[PDB]
Formats: sequence, structure tokens, C-alpha cells
Amino acid sequence: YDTTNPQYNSVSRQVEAGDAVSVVGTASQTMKPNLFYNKFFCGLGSIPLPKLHSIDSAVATYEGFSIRVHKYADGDANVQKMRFDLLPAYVCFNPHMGGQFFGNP
Amino acid sequence: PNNLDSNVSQIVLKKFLPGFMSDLVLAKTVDRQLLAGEINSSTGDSVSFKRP
Amino acid sequence: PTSLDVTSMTSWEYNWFGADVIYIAKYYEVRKESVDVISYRHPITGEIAT
Repeated sequence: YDTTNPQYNSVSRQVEAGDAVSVVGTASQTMKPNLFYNKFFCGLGSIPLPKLHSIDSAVATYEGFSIRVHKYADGDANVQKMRFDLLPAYVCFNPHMGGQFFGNP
Repeated sequence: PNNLDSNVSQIVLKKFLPGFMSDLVLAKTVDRQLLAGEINSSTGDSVSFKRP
Repeated sequence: PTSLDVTSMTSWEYNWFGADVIYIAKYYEVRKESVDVISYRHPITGEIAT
């Protein structure tokens, strides 16, 4: 609620001191929340990781997600090992386009 | 009595019993085009977008 | 659902935006099999025909 830039208002009035609030739910209830949102609420991306210096590697695919697998070994101990990695990243475009919905009484 | 249990061998078959699995819903619905191929760890740790 | 083959070959210095590609492959095999040949030996208009 900006009094000098009325273009960007999104609420009827300012929140003054002494305004009463409430918290939706129960004191210690636990539940599995339902979700509803728009297409441009949140974004998802998987960064592709590069190879290491002289280590055998390959790329796998599983529902449009690429995972890099590295194979190497320890010399003196004579042990072989593998590893799988993935690097994600998240954004939140506009919080006013999503939330949680529950059955009303 | 015949003690002929050394005439047979215990065999473990080369078959795997089915396991449990989950499903992917939230991954498909969210948009991936805007953030795809936009940030690199070498370049930095953050990319930005412009609001209307 | 769709499950695609994995090669981890491309995206090597190339920007990717379309996750709407599924990789399917055709498999060729050659086998040695037993087949029974029937020799129709009708004399009219040539006889030896297997």
C-alpha cells in the first residue's frame, strides 16, 4: 500500500499497529497439504555438470532428467566405486499465484 | 537312514522381486523453459528476471 | 509412460531447452535357423523348383 506510487497497490488498506490477526489451523495438527498454483508460479531447472579430468563418465536419462555417472577406483586399497550427481535450481516468480487449498466447512 | 543332503545344492535364482515406486506430477506441471540454460556455477550462483 | 534410452553423449557445449524428445532405437539381429524347403517338381513349365 504505497501512498506515493498508487500504481502498485495490491491491498485495500495499510496494516496499522494493533490490527488483529489469526493463524489458520490447529495448535499441533499435522497433515499433508493440498496444492494449487499457476504455470508461472515456480520454476525448475537441472544444471548440466561437466566431466572430471581423466575419469570415465556417462550420462543417463530418466523422465527428462539427466544424471551424470562417474566411475573410478582407489589404487592402494584396491577398491572400486561409483557416484551419481545432479544440480538443481529454483525460482519463485510471483507468490500471489499459488498456495494451499482445503475443504471449507 | 540315508544321509544324501550332500548330493544337492542350494540355488538362488537370477530373478528380482518387484519393488515399490512413486509418481511424478509436480515436476511435469511447473515451467522449465524460462530457467533452462540460464545459470552456470562458473558464471555465478544467481540469475534474475524482470517483473512487468 | 515413456522411457527413453540414455547415452550421455550430447549437451557437450550446447544449450538445451526442449525436454520433449524421446529416444527410440531399432535393433537388428541375424540368426541361423532351420527351415524346411518343399521341392515342387511339377514337370510342366520347368520341373526343379524349391
